[PDB]
Amino acid sequence: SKNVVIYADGVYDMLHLGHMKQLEQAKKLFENTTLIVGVTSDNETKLFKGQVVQTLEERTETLKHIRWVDEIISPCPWVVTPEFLEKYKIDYVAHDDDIYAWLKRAGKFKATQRTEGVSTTDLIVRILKNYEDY
Amino acid sequence: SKNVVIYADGVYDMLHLGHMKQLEQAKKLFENTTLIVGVTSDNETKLFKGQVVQTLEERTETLKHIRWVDEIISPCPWVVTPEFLEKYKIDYVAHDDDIYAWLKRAGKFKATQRTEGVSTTDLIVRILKNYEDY
Ligand SMILES: OB(O)c1ccccn1
Ligand SMILES: OB(O)c1ccccn1
Repeated sequence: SKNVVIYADGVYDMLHLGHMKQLEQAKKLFENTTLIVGVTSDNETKLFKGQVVQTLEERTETLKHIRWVDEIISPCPWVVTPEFLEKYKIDYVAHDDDIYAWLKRAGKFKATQRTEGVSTTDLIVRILKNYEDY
Repeated sequence: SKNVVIYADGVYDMLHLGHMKQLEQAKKLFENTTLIVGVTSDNETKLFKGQVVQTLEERTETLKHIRWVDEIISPCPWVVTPEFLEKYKIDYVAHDDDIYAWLKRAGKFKATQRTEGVSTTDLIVRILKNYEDY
């Protein structure tokens, strides 16, 4: 019925079918949505998560081509706060399953899923199998 | 003004920013367009072009998430024919610069561009530079 603002965030390094399926799932949680995607900065990613191949600019420019994405916040904050949700009038945070306990308490948490084995790194492995060990 | 059917085709193996930028360019050739994207079959790709990492199903399922894509023909014919254009009411073929001489004669050819250095294979190279030769 009414339009619902959905927020999802992540690194989106080397975007693959698994990311795109997650975004599609967040986008379709309700009939009418605006999906805002938050892309994490290079420094914080490396400091808290580990290695990141593509810069912030590249990760963001790729996401702009995904049909489910309605707005991008780049860089986004590393931690979602209740004031961040207020600022951008966000109704739900979409994320895959506690740092989100407060989101669930407020009724603002919606789960989405991973798809294993569709990743960019996985494809390089399929390339190398064509080259037997001996 | 009027709606214009654009056709672009290719392998779309390991879809990257370079593919997505090409699609965006085809999609925006005119104000109002329908972009049909043709995805080549596995056999013909291997027989005429060479190695292809992802199957037809995977290459197609990824393209479905790109915002510029309005319809996918999967598999598409390896060679575009004047009867193929008639069948799908195609006004222009979008492709990067003769097998397309007849397209240009008919006023149905529109050039688009590559973006070098944005490829999936290129990113694996950036990963490995973190591992000095010695
Ligand atoms: O990819 B992550 O686990 C992450 C980190 C901070 C904010 C959002 N996502
Ligand atoms: O990627 B290709 O050069 C190609 C081959 C046949 C039809 C369309 N594109």
